[PDB]
Amino acid sequence: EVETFAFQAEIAQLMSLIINTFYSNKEIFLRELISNSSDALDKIRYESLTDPSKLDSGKELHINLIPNKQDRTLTIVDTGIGMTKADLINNLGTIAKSGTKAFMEALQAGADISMIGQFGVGFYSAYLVAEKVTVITKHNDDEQYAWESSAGGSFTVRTDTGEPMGRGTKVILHLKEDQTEYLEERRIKEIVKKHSQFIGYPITLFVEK
Ligand SMILES: Fc1ccc(-c2cn[nH]c2)cc1
Repeated sequence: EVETFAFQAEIAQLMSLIINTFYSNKEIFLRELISNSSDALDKIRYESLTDPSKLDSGKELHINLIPNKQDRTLTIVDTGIGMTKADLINNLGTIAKSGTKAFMEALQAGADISMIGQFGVGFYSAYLVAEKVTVITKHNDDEQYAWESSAGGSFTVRTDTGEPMGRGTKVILHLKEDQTEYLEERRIKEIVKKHSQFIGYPITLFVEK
């Protein structure tokens, strides 16, 4: 049972700016998604400081990068706090309407797309490299859901019947055909060392074959 939703106008315009602008420094998407994961991991560690049973759904706090060349996908898994259904619908837990207002003022006043993370909407930089993004998520207080969008002004949300997650968020990037470099081992390593050396959680890059 799939529900289809319209993006708010300001979000749809942010995603088409990201899809259509000529901007070569596309590798920042990964920095942005890892930093979102690290923020959700901070949130569940804070909650467990007073209630330890909030880690009954998994005590390990980590980030995994899983390239898959046959599927042409890059997946970013974290065991962070996760999103409820209401977070998913509400622009994936962000204040995206006002953050796009600020961001897209800054672009006309000096800034460039690489500062998108300073406005709370870094998730959407995923569309620099992906034609389609799927977010599987499980929050302790809700069921597991799948959010899905190929841009074009709409997204879908459904109950995910697949592999139980325990707790966390899985961002699946279905990459554009000319962005396959972000599936190679040495290119991902180079981006993680460049932009994410101080993330306070173990980032494991899986290998293939
Ligand atoms: F409210 C939220 C909770 C978790 C996340 C997230 C983003 N990447 N991984 C997890 C985003 C919003």
